[PDB]
Amino acid sequence: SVTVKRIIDNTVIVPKLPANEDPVEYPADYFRKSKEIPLYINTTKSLSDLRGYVYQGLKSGNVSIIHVNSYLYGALKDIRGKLDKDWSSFGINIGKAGDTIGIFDLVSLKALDGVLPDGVSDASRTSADDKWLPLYLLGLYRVGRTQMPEYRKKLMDGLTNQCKMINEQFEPLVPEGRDIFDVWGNDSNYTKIVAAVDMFFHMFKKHECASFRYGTIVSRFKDCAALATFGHLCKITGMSTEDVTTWILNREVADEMVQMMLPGQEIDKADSYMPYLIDFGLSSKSPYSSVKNPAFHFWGQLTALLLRSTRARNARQPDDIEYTSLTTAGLLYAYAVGSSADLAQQFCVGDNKYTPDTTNAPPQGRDVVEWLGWFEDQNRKPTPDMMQYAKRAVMSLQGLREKTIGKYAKSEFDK
Amino acid sequence: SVTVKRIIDNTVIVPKLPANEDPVEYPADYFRKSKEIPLYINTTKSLSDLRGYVYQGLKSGNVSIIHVNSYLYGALKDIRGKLDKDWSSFGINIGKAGDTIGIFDLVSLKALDGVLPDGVSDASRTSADDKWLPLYLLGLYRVGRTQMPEYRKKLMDGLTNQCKMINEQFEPLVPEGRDIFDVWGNDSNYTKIVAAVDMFFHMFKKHECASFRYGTIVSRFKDCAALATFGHLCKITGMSTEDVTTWILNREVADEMVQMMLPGQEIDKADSYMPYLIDFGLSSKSPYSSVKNPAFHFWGQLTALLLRSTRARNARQPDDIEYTSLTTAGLLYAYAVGSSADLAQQFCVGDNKYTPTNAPPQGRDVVEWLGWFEDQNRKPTPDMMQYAKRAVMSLQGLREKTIGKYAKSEFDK
Amino acid sequence: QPDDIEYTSLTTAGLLYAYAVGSSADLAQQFCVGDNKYTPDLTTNAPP
Repeated sequence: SVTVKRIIDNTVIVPKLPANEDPVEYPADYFRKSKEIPLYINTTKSLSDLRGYVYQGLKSGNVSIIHVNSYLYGALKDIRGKLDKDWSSFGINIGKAGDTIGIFDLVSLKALDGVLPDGVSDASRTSADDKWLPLYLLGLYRVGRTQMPEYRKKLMDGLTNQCKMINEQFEPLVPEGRDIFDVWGNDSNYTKIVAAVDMFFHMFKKHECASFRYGTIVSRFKDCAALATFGHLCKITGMSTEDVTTWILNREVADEMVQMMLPGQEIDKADSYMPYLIDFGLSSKSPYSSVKNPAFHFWGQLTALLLRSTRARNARQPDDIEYTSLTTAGLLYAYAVGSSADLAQQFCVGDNKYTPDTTNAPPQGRDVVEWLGWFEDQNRKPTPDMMQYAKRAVMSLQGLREKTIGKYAKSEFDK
Repeated sequence: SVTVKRIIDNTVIVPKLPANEDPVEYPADYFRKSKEIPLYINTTKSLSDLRGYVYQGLKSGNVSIIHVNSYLYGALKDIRGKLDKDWSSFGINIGKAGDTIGIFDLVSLKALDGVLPDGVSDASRTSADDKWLPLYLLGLYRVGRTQMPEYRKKLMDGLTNQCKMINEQFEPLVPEGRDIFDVWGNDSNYTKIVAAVDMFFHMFKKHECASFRYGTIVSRFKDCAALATFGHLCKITGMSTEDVTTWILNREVADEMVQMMLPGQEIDKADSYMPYLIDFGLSSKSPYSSVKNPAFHFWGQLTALLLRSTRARNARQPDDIEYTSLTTAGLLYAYAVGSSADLAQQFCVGDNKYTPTNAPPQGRDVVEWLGWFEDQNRKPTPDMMQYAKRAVMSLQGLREKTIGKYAKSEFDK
Repeated sequence: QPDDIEYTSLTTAGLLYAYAVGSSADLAQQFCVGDNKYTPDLTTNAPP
């Protein structure tokens, strides 16, 4: 496929397309250059004054992100954390034996010197600090991650969660639409703070202030949707990771799987930095995102949907992928899973069932080789029975949004 | 077919139709004439006064493009640019080793004479230079490239991104209708500035000020849609560029492909001047546009649509092309792709599967499918028609003069 | 639609022309990798 020639005059043409770099960056290949994650907390002046600063700035206005970062660092300086065993990730050792480490046992440094109001603000606020205020500041990130009218349904939960022995009220009053607090999303240090909180309370689940997670939790495995869909597919098919891996039937999905399964990334590790590669600034292009795993994402989510997944209903449909081939492959996989029920006796009273007791018929189990041979014998085209199965699977799905794989599947198999 | 004669009296008639000039202009044949791109910045006096100039001009319905160009030049003095390797394009050497080159290392010159207001304007605004003002000025360019109520859905991008670490808000006067900032597109120097910024930050993605892309990115590969559709077709079929090339079945599509694939244009190079041939004034008629490649555009987008493409739904339908022949070719191609699934085992546990009348061929080879089409007396089968039917039916709200509307009207009846 | 012309005759002629063009697609391989399509090959009533 090197030389292509126009035949009418016997000339050579060179087909070529614009380049696309934007390469993925692995978390492991980041600590190989630097050994620390810099968290720049600019103004470390007066913890009590920052409380009033942020309180008055949030009540309608433009509250500085530097102020809230300094306040969060000051208020979340609880060095509470008895280590159960050892804690090490990507070579960086953050804990041994029974250490009493804290949330900010990650690198901290000092930036700039610029501040706004100068000095002691309003000594109007009382303690009540580490009780709710940080929870609010961190939940605004979770509220900022969206854009549809879910924001006013997700900010209600927030105000209801700050009543844990506190019971206060609200603060700002202007709609979202990415204008007010959404600037915090693009701040490296703010996202670093949220990721540190989430990781710390992921280790110390039984800690009093683990409630702070319900708002920072959207940071864990951020831009790692493809990995979550792989796990979801394993759960939905009930097959092992190795069998599901063997059921990949398209070259590009195999490429994306190999890319996601790079061996030295600690993706299966319990408490690692990997889930926060984006917010900690470890990577600029997530290798586990759905944007970098389009074929795999589409294939897996479609297969899951054919197996009655409720998450797949609203999954986005990527662009620039082999729709026809991916859909036929997923159809074969889903039909194989949905025709070969597991079904085996588990308990008995001394009375067990042993299972050793027409032509165009689907293979016995869930083996890739037999089903591939059966598809070969089926002129490489889906049978009426699998097509009717897909129809039964997609029909009676109400209210599907546009550009989702659910609408795609219903339009494809329900006519 | 040289001589044609009326047979009733044996006289010679010479059929001829009006000419069509507008030949394509390649980026290479621009550096074949000149070796530089001149960026004319007329006035070079007072950066702070330009700051106040642009603010006061923006709060009202009047502001000179020359003033905003000069302000952009002054405020975008980012000479920050540690070169990783070398940077050379179309013979022009723009960087070697580890040089710290800048944005305007694309030649600058000084223009004419006229300026508007008096020296010191309003000294009200300060330190608003390298934070947001250029971002706003540059995003207004992408906002002007439109005519339907997409602009008021596109200005949200501006106010929402100019509030990021800056936090500003409203400022325009009249909504749209080709009146306010949509004129800036017609200034050669402004478009040159936008293209230079986009190219610079396409090289230096990890730069402090990469956000400036949110308005100039619409300049990259401007009027190069046909290349994008070729790439999209490769992505949708999963085929190589060579196989997709081999599936071209019409003379005019082959001509347009040959024209688009001219070898010395650096179209596949990472950081070239080619993607900005229009805004840099390298070409006045892009050889990679869809208007100059109508047949190819129609064929590729139609095939993509039959292959479940979501963007192809809204592709414009060109005029003055062989609709019927192109449609038969696209139908054959899409039917080949959609009936012959890839499907091959990728992983194993030491246990692999070896895979070796008037029925569709086995694979995706052009020769076999053409032979099968010959065996079908060159007309699409009922099964191919039903495939197209299933593909086009259940298509919602498609606008007029798009290839989606054409395909649904053609195959759903 | 002009007036004072042979609507029936002109329409039958145009129908024949358009049907000929639209039923006989051009369709011929243009590029290859050394592998071209050889076109060798209803004899009674059937469109040419």
